[PDB]
Amino acid sequence: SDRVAQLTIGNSTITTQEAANIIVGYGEWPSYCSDSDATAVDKPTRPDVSVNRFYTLDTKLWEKSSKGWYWKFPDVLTETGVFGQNAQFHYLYRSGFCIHVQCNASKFHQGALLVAVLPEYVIGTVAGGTGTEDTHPPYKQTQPGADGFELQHPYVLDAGIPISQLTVCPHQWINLRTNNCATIIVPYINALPFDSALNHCNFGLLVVPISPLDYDQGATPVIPITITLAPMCSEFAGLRQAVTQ
Amino acid sequence: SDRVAQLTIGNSTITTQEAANIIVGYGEWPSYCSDSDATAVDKPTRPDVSVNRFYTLDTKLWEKSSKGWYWKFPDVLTETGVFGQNAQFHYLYRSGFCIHVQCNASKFHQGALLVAVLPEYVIGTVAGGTGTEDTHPPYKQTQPGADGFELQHPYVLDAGIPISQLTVCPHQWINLRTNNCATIIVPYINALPFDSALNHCNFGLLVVPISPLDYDQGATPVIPITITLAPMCSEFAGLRQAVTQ
Amino acid sequence: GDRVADVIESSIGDSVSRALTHALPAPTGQNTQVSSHRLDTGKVPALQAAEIGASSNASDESMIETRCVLNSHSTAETTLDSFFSRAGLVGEIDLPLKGTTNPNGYANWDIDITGYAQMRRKVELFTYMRFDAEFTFVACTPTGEVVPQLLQYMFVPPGAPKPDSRESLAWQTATNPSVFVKLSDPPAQVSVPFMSPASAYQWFYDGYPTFGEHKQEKDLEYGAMPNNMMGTFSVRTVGTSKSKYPLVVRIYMRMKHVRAWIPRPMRNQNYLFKANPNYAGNSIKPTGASRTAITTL
Amino acid sequence: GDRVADVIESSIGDSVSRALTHALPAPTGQNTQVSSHRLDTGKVPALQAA
Amino acid sequence: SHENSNSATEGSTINYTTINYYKDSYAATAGKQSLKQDPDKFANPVKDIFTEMAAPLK
Amino acid sequence: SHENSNSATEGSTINYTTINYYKDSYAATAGKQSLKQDPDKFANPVKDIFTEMAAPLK
Ligand SMILES: Nc1ncnc2c1ncn2[C@@H]1O[C@H](COP(=O)(O)O)[C@@H](O)[C@H]1O
Ligand SMILES: Nc1ncnc2c1ncn2[C@@H]1O[C@H](COP(=O)(O)O)[C@@H](O)[C@H]1O
Ligand SMILES: CCCCCCCCCCCCC/C=C\[C@H](O)[C@H](N)CO
Ligand SMILES: [K+]
Ligand code: NA
Ligand code: NA
Repeated sequence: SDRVAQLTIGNSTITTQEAANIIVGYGEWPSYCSDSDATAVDKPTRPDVSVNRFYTLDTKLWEKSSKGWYWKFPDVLTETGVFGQNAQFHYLYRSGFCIHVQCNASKFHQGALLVAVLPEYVIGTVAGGTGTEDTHPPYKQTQPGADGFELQHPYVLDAGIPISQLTVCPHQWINLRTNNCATIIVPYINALPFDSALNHCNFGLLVVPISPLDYDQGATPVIPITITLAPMCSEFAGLRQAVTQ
Repeated sequence: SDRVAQLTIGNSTITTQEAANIIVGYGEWPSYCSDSDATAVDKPTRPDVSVNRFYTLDTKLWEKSSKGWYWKFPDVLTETGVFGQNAQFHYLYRSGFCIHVQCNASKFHQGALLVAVLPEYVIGTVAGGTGTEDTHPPYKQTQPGADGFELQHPYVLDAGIPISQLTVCPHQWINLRTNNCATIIVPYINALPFDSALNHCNFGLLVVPISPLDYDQGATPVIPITITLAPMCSEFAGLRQAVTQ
Repeated sequence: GDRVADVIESSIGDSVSRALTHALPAPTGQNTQVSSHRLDTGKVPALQAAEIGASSNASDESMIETRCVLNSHSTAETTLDSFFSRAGLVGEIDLPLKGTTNPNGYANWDIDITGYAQMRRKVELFTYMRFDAEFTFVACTPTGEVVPQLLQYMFVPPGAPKPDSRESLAWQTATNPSVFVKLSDPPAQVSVPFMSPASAYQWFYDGYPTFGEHKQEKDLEYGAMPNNMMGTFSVRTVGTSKSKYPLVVRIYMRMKHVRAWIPRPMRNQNYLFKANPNYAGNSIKPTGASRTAITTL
Repeated sequence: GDRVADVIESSIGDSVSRALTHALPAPTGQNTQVSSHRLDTGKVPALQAA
Repeated sequence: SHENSNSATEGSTINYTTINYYKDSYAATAGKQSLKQDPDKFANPVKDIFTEMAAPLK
Repeated sequence: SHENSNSATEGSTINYTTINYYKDSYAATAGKQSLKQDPDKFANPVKDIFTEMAAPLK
């Protein structure tokens, strides 16, 4: 009655029988932009059901040696479905998200993933190793698209900050003996009312194993982690031709 | 609180800790025959507790290759206890039944049995294979008694009808990962108020594996299926000497 | 008088059939209500437990975001009378001149409608059926020709003398009902009431009609329900001399005022014999079409 | 004007950010209340689900 | 009219609307049946009914 | 009478007056239609209507 759940939005429904409640980031639900916070004058388009629905984008395999991965929002969706089209045809975009990370095993497997949302997740580089070279991460590392990207140094989140404190951000854990999914609702976070879905990623989603995956020889060894997410309260403005970047 | 149950009738009690609710056939409970539906004029005998009780009649072994079995009612009981005696001494009989099929395994076994009740289950023969010979099933196949009988062609219920549609009849499933029994209550079904317990079987009970039994070498391989049933609201009339057929 | 408590408090004799369900009027298909997103724990419409024996209770509204739809689609054509009150062929009777079968100018047909698959498959969807019927008799020569010939049809209930010739005394028909009609006239048509000694006809009877040992030789009687045996339909050319023409009488039955109980799986193997569910064991076919793989259309 | 039901009943456009928490005044550290032994079934404060 | 109650449906919980010209009611037309239905009898014949929102087995 | 509303015209803004002897209304005669007309729908479907006396383009 807290372990069981159904998430229905658009023409999509998700079920889980081993949930751990739901986190609503910073304690607030997604909402549309008010007439006082807004600044752009054109009437926005709010496609509703055609874009606020669940999209299943990627599956990673959790191995005994995995380091962890991250995805950037709204980047993961800019090329998918009606949402993508809207993000490409409009200069301005804004929306919240319902993120549902899935991972099931058996009562004989073990391990724990930390699933967190970090706003303005700026990636850093190792500065040539010695720290004398002012290098920058390439586009494919900053905006990895649906495939996501693997962390090189999880302990410092590839940005010189401690993953040990990442729990100060909206998060849940997928501890195999307890649950098989994490659900996080995120409101629109930014210092502007609307922004470009292409040039700016509002937050990053991190899925990192903190207690390594383990099991005895003979138990199913392929343990996938699937990422499903749904935009919420999507709004677009500043219409022109489609642009991919 | 729906998974747990106790059935007490007569001097007999059944318990289960892995139930799946109870089915009441065609939505109605067994009842005695009304003075307006009745036609025979003699005062009936309603033995009550001595005959409306649970009788455990048979145990079959579920094997990875089992085809399924059937029993005929009231035939399965005509030679057992005080019920049998009454059925033999009287021309007329009528009653409902509470059927409880039992089958437990382990959280590591798997398989699913379809347990259904089919009124007027007339058995057909394969017509000499070619379909040119008008053969008929022998008494031992139409009224198999307590031992029941194994289906030759489960797909067509040995009667030229699809088992895929048998769920249009009162039924439950025993899906090992979920429950260990099926309970079905059946009212008296017939186009007459009373009938012969010997010449006419009102319905048949079918127990058929649809998802085959399976388990790894080393797990208990003997998985019995036991049949327990109780007449309900039994009434008899037209008394004379005992007759077995 | 009753004095011991268990007798006073007993339910022995309760004649009222306690019913868990009841009928509601449903002249049209159900409507669709507006629905929105639900992001909840505890509520889980999509998850079911088929083991219970009931069908899923999940509806469109709870699985996707729906609009409002006012459904005025009628449910009238799926009533029992709509489905069954359509005349279909249930019997053919031949009256040839030079023949092996009926060269004597009369014929007796035991009333059994299970000789034709279309009609049979439909009524066998139910176990018990109660109804009235309209019988129509279409007569002509084998080429479909109409000739100036007079016929007599007689209903012979069980126990009445079956005619044994075109000149049988039984054709006096002082009590049985007979119809006299010409082939040149439109098809004869009559109404028949529900005649069984039982409350309903039953297409399936799992039992024997009599007591005794049920030895191999009296196994052809398994499944025989006298309550369904309404008698014989006899027809003759009305004359003392042989008719000049060969005839065929086709019998159509249209049920009306129908009630049915206990639905069952529908026949999926060819029928072979009247009132008997035998099927060809060597030619057991799937219920429907098949394909090469489960991952391909 | 709006006439089809899904439009009338929709929440498209709600500008009010529904908030699950609110601020309370807290000028000092919280106090401690007297407590005693508890020997109970059902009540289990110590057990959590991180 | 003033006929006999011969119809196979006399005493039915649904009323029909028919035409007839004979003294026997079974001679009447099929007419129009009443549109009531009870799916539950076959589709949901459980003793303790469960909701749509609940988990069927608890 | 007491028949079914089967007619192809059930729900028409013009009422008909027909004869029938069957339970299905589509079996009825054609009857008499109602004499309404709306020429403007085809002959004058302009947004801003102009008078007979005026110069159509001003
Ligand atoms: N099984 C059904 N089939 C068709 N229409 C139905 C059915 N059940 C209910 N309705 C219709 O829906 C209305 C009842 O809705 P409710 O009160 O939620 O059961 C009635 O006015 C019926 O016309
Ligand atoms: N997080 C907190 N930090 C410091 N003081 C608090 C906090 N929460 C509540 N209090 C104090 O405790 C009182 C409320 O106790 P209570 O009604 O049980 O929440 C107030 O008068 C506050 O001064
Ligand atoms: C003047 C001629 C009138 C013709 C009379 C026709 C009477 C027919 C009564 C309808 C009987 C319904 C069918 C009953 C049983 C089945 O055909 C089979 N016996 C099933 O075994
Ligand atoms: K409706
Ligand atoms: Na449910
Ligand atoms: Na706690």
